[PDB]
Amino acid sequence: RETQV
Amino acid sequence: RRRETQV
Amino acid sequence: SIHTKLRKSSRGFGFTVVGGDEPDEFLQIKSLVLDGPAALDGKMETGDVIVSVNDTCVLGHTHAQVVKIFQSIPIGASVDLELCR
Amino acid sequence: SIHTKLRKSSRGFGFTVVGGDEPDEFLQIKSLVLDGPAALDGKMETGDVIVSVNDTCVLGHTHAQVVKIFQSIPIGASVDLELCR
Repeated sequence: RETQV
Repeated sequence: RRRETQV
Repeated sequence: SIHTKLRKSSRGFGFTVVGGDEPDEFLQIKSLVLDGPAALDGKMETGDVIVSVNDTCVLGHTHAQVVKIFQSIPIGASVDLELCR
Repeated sequence: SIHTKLRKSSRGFGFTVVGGDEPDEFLQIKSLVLDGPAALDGKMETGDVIVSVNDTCVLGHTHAQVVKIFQSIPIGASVDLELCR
């Protein structure tokens, strides 16, 4: 679950 | 109803 | 962001909390007590999420830890709350 | 509790987020991107919990719901964030 925005 | 604690 | 300060009475701060059943879930104000400090103060409201207590971030603490820090406040001492709604 | 404002670039805001499993779980900052908006602003830190984005509280929102809020900001526009340490 690590999303780069 | 989930746990509800008064403080 | 809502900021208040409540004085600790023998009857408590005048509010109930829910949530924090696991370290990943945040806590919320479930109810306000009639003629209690939270209610005469009028800034907190049901569904408000508790962000910090006396400058300590409580997002990540269990329902049990948070109750402990609230009951750990001596009668007459006050608490600084930061809530999100 | 910390308050920053970041400008949206084609390359994003310069930070990554973890958490937001269920709608009663909270989201956190995992990493800051080298010389991206967030890192250059110098206020955000890894581990910081996201409380709100532009006046609106995200604590009751899922991980995709909050990612959709950041991705739906046009380039050049800026978001206001409140985070807690």
